[PDB]
Amino acid sequence: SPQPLEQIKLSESQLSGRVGMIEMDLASGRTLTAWRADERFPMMSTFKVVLCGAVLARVDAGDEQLERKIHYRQQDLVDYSPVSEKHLADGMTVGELCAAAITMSDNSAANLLLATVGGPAGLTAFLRQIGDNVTRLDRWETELNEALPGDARDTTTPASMAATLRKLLTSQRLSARSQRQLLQWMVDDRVAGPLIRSVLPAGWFIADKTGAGERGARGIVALLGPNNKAERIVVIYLRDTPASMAERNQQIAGIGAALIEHWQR
Ligand SMILES: OC[C@H]1O[C@H](O[C@H]2[C@H](O)[C@@H](O)[C@H](OCCCCCCC3CCCCC3)O[C@@H]2CO)[C@H](O)[C@@H](O)[C@@H]1O
Ligand SMILES: *C(=O)c1cc2ccccn2c1N[C@@H](C(=O)O)[C@](C)(COC(=O)Cc1ccc(O)c(O)c1)S(=O)O
Repeated sequence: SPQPLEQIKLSESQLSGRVGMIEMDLASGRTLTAWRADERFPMMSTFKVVLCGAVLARVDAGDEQLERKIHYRQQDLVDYSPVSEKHLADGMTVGELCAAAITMSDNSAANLLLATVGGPAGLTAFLRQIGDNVTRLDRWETELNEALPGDARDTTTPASMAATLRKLLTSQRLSARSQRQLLQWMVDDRVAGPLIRSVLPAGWFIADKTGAGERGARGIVALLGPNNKAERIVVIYLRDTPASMAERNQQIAGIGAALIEHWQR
């Protein structure tokens, strides 16, 4: 595989789309690779990690409990609710909803949690409170995945997302237990995680949240590193490409391969 930046360029050429990427040291925030890092990209499902960070902040403040059971109705469900559609009779705890949203990409679980933090406006205010003045959520699932060209709604930038993930996982803004919980939810991805692990060389740590949208939108926020350690945050977003989902997955994997083969930088 070629050098990271060269592979990223090759992906834009082959996809006819825009790629946004940041590779950052998790412990210190040192930026290693940055491509279109300040350009906007739809967050898609990756917003769910920030959402659960806002939920954990409420738990830390005593305004929420992960144990609290929420009962909802069938009319509250939106498209793709693999876990939440199974609990119309018994409900789900707040903690279970975050696990469903992050590890199973459950859209209704995400909307139920979004309401608890004040909706899109409330989550955006949370972002502003932790110092992210760029990322914004404006809609609910599943409209937030629309990815209209030039639409600033429901977007982030690679640099803003990486910094925000770092703040939530390591800056001590969240309690130790909350930081550990957010990390574990990413480690527990039941969809993309297992497949990625199957193709990663032995010894590489992976935790992640992936997302997809219209007009070729595709992305992943991940923790990756050799020696079975979460050494770096890697954020990759793709937008405005007419390519098949398989090809978008392949290009993202190719950028990861370039990072793995040229890790010491
Ligand atoms: O020299 C380094 C390695 O080169 C190959 O490994 C390949 C691997 O066989 C392939 O399956 C993977 O694809 C990349 C799989 C990455 C999938 C997701 C990437 C995501 C998640 C993490 C952040 C970026 C995006 O690339 C590596 C590097 O070439 C060899 O197979 C392996 O024995 C060797 O240790
Ligand atoms: C957010 O999670 C998301 C947003 C959208 C929008 C439209 C359709 C599907 N979306 C998802 N979820 C989806 C992705 O994030 O892509 C899930 C998590 C599935 O994914 C994968 O398909 C992961 C994957 C990648 C490559 C493969 O070869 C493979 O078998 C799986 S969800 O639909 O389960």
